[PDB]
Amino acid sequence: ERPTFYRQELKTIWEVPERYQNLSPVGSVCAAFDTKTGLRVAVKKLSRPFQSIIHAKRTYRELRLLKHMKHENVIGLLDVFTPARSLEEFNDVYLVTHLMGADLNNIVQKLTDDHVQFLIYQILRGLKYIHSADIIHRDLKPSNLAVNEDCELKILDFRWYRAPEIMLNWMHYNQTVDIWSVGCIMAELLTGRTLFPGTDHIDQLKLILRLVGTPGAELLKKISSESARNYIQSLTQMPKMNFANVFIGANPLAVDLLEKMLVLDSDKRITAAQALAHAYFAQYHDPDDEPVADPYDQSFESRDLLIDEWKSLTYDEVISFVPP
Repeated sequence: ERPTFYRQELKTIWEVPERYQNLSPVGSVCAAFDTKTGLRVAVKKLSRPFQSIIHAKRTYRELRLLKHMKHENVIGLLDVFTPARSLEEFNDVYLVTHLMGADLNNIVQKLTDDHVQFLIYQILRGLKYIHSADIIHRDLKPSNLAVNEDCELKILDFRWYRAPEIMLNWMHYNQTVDIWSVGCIMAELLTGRTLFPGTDHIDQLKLILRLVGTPGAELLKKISSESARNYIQSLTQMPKMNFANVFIGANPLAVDLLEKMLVLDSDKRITAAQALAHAYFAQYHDPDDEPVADPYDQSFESRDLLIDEWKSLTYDEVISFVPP
């Protein structure tokens, strides 16, 4: 049976099941109390969800993704509703997720090594799942990582932390773009400072290469553009620094892990699954409690449909939603 909804203004009018109380603003988002569960939640009212073909497809994309994610370290979907009673009336979409405490920016007085391990382990646990569904986050950074009091972490959403190959539009990449990002995050947790605080994309790459070294003949062989090759090999040859002397006093196993994540060639970069079995995580790792995802069907991405069809497909997804 359909809940009872009530209506309220806070620019626009919000129409939500009565189980959600004390909406205070934070599309646009309100913090809410979910009376059914006692949880504090975030209710997002999508703005303009079907204004165009692009809006519609993005609406469908976000809803499908959030429905797929079912993992402790990844934001999932608590509820999705519409005030509409039919496809005819369907104009509004609300998403309900866990209201998350801080993010990792708020946390950045250093963190102990034990606590760095705990945070990074959880990110890698979430990333192993996301990547096992063939999804690449692409923009992992402190503001996309929320923690509660217990300091339990969830990945949300989906340029100091971007892999150089994602930064530079290179088609030679894989899911370990996210692993570069984790390396930058982990480093900043150990030292209190941004690893690569570039001013523009050039300054950023110069800071990266200063630490990792200019590409070696082997990586140069994977570069298909002559102007790109000529560009690279014209730069002054930086040799790979030793990380120990950049992360002084850090746990030697953290430093070793950093050297494996912060590798320019992504075919050689450590993966989320490999990183979880690294000794640095010995107190937290458990290979029977690092679950993987169902395969995630992104064929919709290649389709060009009418507005009314993306709208209908979205409505289908609302209707079939099953809560946790």
